[PDB]
Amino acid sequence: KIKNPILTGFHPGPSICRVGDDYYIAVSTFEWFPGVRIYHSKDLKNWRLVARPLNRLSQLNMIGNPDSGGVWAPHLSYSDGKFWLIYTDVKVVEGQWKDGHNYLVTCDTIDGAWSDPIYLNSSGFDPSLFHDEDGRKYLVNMYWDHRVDHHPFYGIVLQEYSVEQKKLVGEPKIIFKGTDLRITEGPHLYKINGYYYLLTAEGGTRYNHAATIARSTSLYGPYEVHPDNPLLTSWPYPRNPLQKAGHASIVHTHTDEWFLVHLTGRPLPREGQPLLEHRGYCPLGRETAIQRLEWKDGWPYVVGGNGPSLEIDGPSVEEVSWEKDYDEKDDFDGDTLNHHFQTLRIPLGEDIATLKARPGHLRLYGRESLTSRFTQAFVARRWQHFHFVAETKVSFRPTTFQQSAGLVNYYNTQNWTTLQITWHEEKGRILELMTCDHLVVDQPLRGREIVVPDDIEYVYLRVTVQATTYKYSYSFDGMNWIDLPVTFESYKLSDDYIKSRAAFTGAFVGMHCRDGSGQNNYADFDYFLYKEL
Amino acid sequence: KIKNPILTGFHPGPSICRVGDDYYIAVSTFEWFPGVRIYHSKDLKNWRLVARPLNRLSQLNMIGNPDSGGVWAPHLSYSDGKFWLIYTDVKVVEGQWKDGHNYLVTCDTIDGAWSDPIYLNSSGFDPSLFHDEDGRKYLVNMYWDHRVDHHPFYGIVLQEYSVEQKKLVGEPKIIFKGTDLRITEGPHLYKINGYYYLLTAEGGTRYNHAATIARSTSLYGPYEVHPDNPLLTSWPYPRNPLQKAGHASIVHTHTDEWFLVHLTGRPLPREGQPLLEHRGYCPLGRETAIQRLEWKDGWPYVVGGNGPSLEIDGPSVEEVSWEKDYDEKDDFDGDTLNHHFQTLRIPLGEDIATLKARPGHLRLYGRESLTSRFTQAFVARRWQHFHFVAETKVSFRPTTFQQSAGLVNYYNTQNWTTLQITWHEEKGRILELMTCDHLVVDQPLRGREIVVPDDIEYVYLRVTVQATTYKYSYSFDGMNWIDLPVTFESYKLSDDYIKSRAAFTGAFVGMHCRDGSGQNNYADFDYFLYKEL
Amino acid sequence: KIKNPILTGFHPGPSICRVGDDYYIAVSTFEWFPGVRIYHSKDLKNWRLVARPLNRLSQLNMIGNPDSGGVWAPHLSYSDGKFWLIYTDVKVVEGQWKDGHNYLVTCDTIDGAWSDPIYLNSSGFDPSLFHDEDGRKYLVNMYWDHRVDHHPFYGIVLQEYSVEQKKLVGEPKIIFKGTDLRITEGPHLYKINGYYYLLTAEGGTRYNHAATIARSTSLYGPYEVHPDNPLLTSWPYPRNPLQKAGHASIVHTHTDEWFLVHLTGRPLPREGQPLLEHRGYCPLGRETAIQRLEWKDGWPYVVGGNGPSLEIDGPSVEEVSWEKDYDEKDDFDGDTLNHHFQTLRIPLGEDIATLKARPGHLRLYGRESLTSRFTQAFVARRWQHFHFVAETKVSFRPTTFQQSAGLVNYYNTQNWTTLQITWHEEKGRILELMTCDHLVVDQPLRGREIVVPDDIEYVYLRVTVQATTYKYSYSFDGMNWIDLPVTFESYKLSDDYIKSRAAFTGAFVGMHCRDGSGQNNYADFDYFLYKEL
Ligand SMILES: [Ca+2]
Ligand SMILES: [Ca+2]
Ligand SMILES: [Ca+2]
Repeated sequence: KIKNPILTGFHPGPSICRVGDDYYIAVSTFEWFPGVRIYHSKDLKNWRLVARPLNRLSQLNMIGNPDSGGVWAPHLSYSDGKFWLIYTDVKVVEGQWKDGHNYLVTCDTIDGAWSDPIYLNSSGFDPSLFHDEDGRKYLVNMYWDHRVDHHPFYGIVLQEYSVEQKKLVGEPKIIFKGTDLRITEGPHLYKINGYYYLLTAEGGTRYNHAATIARSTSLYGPYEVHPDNPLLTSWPYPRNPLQKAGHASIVHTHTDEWFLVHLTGRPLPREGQPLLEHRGYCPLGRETAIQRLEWKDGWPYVVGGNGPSLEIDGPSVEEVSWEKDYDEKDDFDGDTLNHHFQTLRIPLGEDIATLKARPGHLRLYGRESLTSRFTQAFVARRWQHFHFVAETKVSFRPTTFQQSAGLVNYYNTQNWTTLQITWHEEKGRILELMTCDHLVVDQPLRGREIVVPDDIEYVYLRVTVQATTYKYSYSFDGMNWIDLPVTFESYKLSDDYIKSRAAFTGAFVGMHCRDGSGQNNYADFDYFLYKEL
Repeated sequence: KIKNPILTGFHPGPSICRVGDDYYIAVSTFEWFPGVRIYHSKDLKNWRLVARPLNRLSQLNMIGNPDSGGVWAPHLSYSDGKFWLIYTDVKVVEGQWKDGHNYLVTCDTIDGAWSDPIYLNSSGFDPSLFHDEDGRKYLVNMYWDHRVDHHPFYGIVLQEYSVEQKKLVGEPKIIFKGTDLRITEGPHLYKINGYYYLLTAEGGTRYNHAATIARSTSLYGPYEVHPDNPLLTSWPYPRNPLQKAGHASIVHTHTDEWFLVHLTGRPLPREGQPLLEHRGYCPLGRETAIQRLEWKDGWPYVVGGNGPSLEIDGPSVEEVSWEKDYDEKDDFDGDTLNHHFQTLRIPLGEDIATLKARPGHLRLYGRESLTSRFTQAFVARRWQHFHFVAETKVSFRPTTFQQSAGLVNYYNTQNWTTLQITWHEEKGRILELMTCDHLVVDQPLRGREIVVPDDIEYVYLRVTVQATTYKYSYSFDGMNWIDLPVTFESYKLSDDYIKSRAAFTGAFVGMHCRDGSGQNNYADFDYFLYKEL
Repeated sequence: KIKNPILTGFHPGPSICRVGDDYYIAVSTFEWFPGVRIYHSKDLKNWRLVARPLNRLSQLNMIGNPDSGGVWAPHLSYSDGKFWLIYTDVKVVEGQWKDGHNYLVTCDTIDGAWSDPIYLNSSGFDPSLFHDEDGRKYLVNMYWDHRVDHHPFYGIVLQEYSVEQKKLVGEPKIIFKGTDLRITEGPHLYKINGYYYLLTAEGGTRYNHAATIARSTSLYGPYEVHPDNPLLTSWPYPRNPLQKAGHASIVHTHTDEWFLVHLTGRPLPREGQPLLEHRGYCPLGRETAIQRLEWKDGWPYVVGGNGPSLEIDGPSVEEVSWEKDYDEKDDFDGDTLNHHFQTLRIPLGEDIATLKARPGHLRLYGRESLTSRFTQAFVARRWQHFHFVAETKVSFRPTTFQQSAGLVNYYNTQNWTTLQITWHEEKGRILELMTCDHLVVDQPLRGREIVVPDDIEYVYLRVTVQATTYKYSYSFDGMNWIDLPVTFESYKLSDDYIKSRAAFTGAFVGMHCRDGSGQNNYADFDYFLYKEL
């Protein structure tokens, strides 16, 4: 019935929410704007994007945010007639500190205009809101320990949230320290039968990842741990195509069934490599998957052992499928950018990105370079398949090497490749390749660049991704294409390749314009094509 | 008569400006807020702070800015009855790119309300506005080349500025590539006798720094180089107490005398070390110095070789000294903080830094860690002498290790030391030392932290700097002091120690409060003392 | 009945050999001289050193050998009335190459003058000699692939050795490529029932280490792999005190029982640390353990699951205990140094190390520094316990800072600590601490070294090791002891801490003398004590 992952490409930190017979997953968006994606389903198999809640600077201001900063795992719940969304803005992602803030916004409907944030606390990420039977509300999050002699993951902190006062009240208490896996995060609370169940993520979001669960009769513990913990992990299953299984959330359907959504990474093919030495590279980042649960002696169990199954049986409901929500060839005739497109850190106004200046075109006025955490004229969508083609057609007339426009495959400010139009003193208007690998830049077509003929209005730019490797090609007519003589490697656009380990996103493909002279020179993109192959 | 440096501690990129018999110097402030510091003098010997122009968000918004980003060398000039101030907001300081923006603001007076900014260009830093004899206006700045096979310093660009239209007009053109020293920056135009003189900086701002001068009868050149170039350098003079002499600007006095202001580094004592292996560590960063000029066959010459003299002869005017503009022991008696105090990146509002919550105290509401480029509750002043004592007295009751308050010696987010009050599970409220060295944190007193007794209202914190080393000490009563058994080295808070090369500021000393839990806990500082020794 | 590890401290690559009811284990010695240790047992429980075969330069010349080069896993067998020992001299241990040569030496008795080496091949380390029932002899070893785009572990090469001709004959052929674990290493061949069994080490000698076994009816393959492979591994057992379980060799007893000897690492205690993030630091290096086997459908199985047991049941033989073979307090009254003492790389003559010069003393004439891979006057023994005291008493009169003598805890040339006597210009003869971490040297008592009175003939030096930490102490009278106030960490002398990953030995403790001036100055050591707890 259901083949995993249900949300492919960059979809980490899934939070699942039942409202009667409708089902929602919110996922993390990190430095990508707007913040948070929410998908809806009737059958837990087919999913459509229904909301992008954090779209006002008053809710989310990420200017200058570090790569993999911003919106970490969000938490979606529904109570007292409305949806409650908890989210982070993480400012510091390397070193002894992890400075970041937790906020609450609400809405009566999933896709309405959500409130402005209520500040909660800053003590650690992965905040979650629990709505207890007695009407009381409680916030759980991880508690961060910066000290040199200590492990940073101090445990799970709980504090009561007063709806009326719009603040946490009483005193914060640590209710759980974790198991020896440590790196205890992603807390979620569930009242099931006579117990409070505390779900956590442990072992860290790489290959040691796990979901741990514990129970207590008191909300403040002590929590006894599942006798066969972890509840879920891929660590002991180095051949399982789904790796890094953890950061889960429990759903109890109206049909009286139990399911567990979680993140996972799907490494590239590794045949010929030591099984255990390095466990793989995931260009699609961390994706969302689902597992069935069954109950024994008051403990849930992942059906089919504690590793993730590639295929599961969905709940006992009618299949409800959805119509495709993007054009394979986006001609840019719409009056609002398709909802699979996102921007870096900030909203781009009409002065930077516009469908109005030239109907049928996305116009990007040139801003800062691909290494800037501030203002980039860059519109991009997720790699969502191992095998795909992406294509654009652009008119751009640069007058200086400081200006560029092109097709970009992008992980972060220091890790990307592009096929771009720029200008050269002797050759004039040119096509080139450019890579950035940990801030180190290469120009592979150095002194060998494609001269673009004066009479050519539109350059056609394409990338063809074939799992491990990909290639850029170009055309001056849309019919006759020419390969550029460089093979690129997808593993360099993956979480696992990044040396900082603040690497929580996934690969994007998009359209970029830079004008480092500040002459407000723009590029006109006639269309954007993305097609699974 | 005049002993260099004239402006001590962090004072780089000096821009001198004459208005009648009044003399102004504008210096760069980088990430420190508010932006730009302007000093006034009557004799060029004695200098007083009179303006801090960039104090509104509309003019300067630096949240998230990299360390040593922001306001690089500024340009101050006077024409048509008003002051003209050109400044940068530099966003990228590492890698192939140096993304940054150039802005103009004006004021009828030096210390009034400066206009909101007019956007100029982004083609490169070190902007300077030239006021030609015909009433036409011209902007010069360096032109940035990002390409792998290229030297970044493409030379000096020039473009006319239209006052009426509030933008640059016509086509920008390179007017000078520089000499073989390269790293051509800090361009300044002067129309003297029959020639346009172009003053630049070359060799980079380290020990190869120079001031280059060229001339032409045509504004657009080509320019011919001084026959005994450079005009000023420290490179050939390893025994000079003033290194890195470059980035100059020229003044013509009302007494028909000529002077050259420039930046300089003052290395710490390095006796018994190889003269040329490593030329030193400057914790006071780049300071401002002044050289006399003489003329020979249409070319200016620095009086006493092209190396910087430690002492010069002032201009033919009566000496005007200024009263001390701060208290050695600042009791926080005003309704405003003393103007030697700055904040990181952003203004701090009363919600973070206030003299109104506890009379005669600076209260700091705890924000993010010392490693955050966003919101730090931190108020600091420059190290301005090699030997000094600094001290503060603070009331603070932390309820968690996520909370701290202390005395901080600080270079950047990743380089600093501190004597701070925090909380410990066993020991309760404690004093500890903490250092950060390229993001790597040490706690020198780990396991032996100072227990602060419950009846102590105030803890006194002191640093005593003695050139190459410094020590922290504490007191519970203000009378009996105890040294902490750790000697710190001042070279670790110096330009030359930082391994990023983007190290353009200097050491500061100040008061910090962090609340990582987000409970809005605060510290009350009764006084802040700074005293030269 | 038998408690693991059976061979404690640095004892890797064990090769077990049965001769009647006599059992022998040979282990690797790498850069430590003489080469190879052979231990004897009657019961497989109690083990005593009986031979150090490679004691002549014709056999083993290792001057300048890199750290963790030289004698890797040896192979010991018995056939046709004599003992056969196969060994390596590995010359290159980092990079694409692993340059090293395999040699064969023989002896009629375990402890006799072994022959001079017969050169065998150079194609890869882990040589092993197999004696087929029909009286033919074949050499197995790993085949090394240096190529950029290739996994370096090509598989197992096999070739017949001609006894008469003193050389290998025929064509070499690959009989096994390995499993997906790769890093296929440590080949041993056995003829059991109708099958040849090929035992290998896979997964590398760190935490993914395994014992792999396969079978064929032909010597040359193909080999079908054990259906529940690995035969032995610690990888899935992160809580097991015995880690890195692998590099096995099989023994069939005279009692018709089956056991497996293997290497193992015991990580230091790491309570509070994430279970899986980093699996530990092993200052005792790789030790020798023993497991029991049983048979099932023509395949051997480790009794107690495929992980290693801490305690096993020994073979049904009468126990034979051995006398302690060293003095807790070695007064140096013997004619030869105790056989638990080794030297680095080369044997030392009476001109360097002598028990004869001063009666009741070991005299070491000072040679080169602790960072020298050539001539060190160094005599050391293994750390063999997590808790121990080691102690010496030394007479030394340095006349220059170039001269030192002391007590050393030593991993390799770039990683060690010492308490040592040297000379200072003002203070004179002093006691100091020195450490070396990846070639980086520190002196934690600089400016506060202990002045040794001129009337003191002997300085007493002690180290007390307590698992994760150790402390040096001293005495002038041998009754009153002063701790030096520095706490050292044992993990810095562990396999796992070393960056090069050529880290194949373990911590030693010993006596050193340097004379960097070449004046042949010496130190007289009165005793050396080593005592568990
Ligand atoms: Ca179109
Ligand atoms: Ca006061
Ligand atoms: Ca003796």
